[PDB]
Amino acid sequence: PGSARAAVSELMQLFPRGLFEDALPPIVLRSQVYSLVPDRTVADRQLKELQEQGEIRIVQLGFDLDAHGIIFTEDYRTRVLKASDGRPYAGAVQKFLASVLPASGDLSFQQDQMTQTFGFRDSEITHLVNAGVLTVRDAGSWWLAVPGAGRFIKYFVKGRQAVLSMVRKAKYRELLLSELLGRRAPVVVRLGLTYHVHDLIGAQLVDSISTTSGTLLRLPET
Repeated sequence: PGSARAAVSELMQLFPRGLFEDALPPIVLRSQVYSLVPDRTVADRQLKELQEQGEIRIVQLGFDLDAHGIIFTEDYRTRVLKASDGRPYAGAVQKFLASVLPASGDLSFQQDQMTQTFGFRDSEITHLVNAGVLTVRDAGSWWLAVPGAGRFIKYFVKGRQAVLSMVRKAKYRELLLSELLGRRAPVVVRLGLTYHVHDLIGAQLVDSISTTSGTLLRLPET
C-alpha cells in the first residue's frame, strides 16, 4: 500500500550525495528496506512491482546478508551519461542506456545477447567495462554495475563494521537506538549512523528488540 516505495524514499534521503561529489546515483540496499518493511515477502513483492513498472533498477553489489542495491533508473541514466561526457566510451554508454537498459529489469546480460541481439561489438563491451557500467559475472555474462561503486563499497563495509562495534562495545552487547543515533559517528562511518542502522536491522546483524525504553539493538549471540 505504497510501503516499499515509501521506504525507498525515506532511505534515499539519507544518502549523502556530496560524499561522492554527486557522481553516484543515490543507492539504498534491499536489507535496509526490510528494516522499514519487516515482512520480507511484501517488501520483495512491492520492489518487484517497482522493477516491472520501470522505476528502479536492482544491482548486484555483494555484501554479506545485503547483496542487492536499489537505484532510481533516471538517477542511474542521467549520471552515467554525466560520468561519460567527453570520454572515449561515451558512444558505447549512450547505446547501452538507450537500447539495453530499457529492454528488461535483469541484474546481468549475456554475452551472446549483447553481441547478437543488441549488436554490440567486443570493443564496445570493453568500453562499457572501462566505464564501470559492466563487470564480469561468469564465463558468458556481465553484471550491471554503477561507475564509482568501488568507493561506496569500501566506505559501506568499514561503516557497517564500525557501527556494529558500537553495539559490541556496549554493556551486554546491546545499545538503545536513541543512544546510538545520538553518538558522535566514528570517523570511518561516512554514510551516516541511521543509514547503517537500517542495514544492520534488515540484515539481522543486530536484533531490533521492542522494550518499554524503545528500540534496543542487540548483538544476536544466542
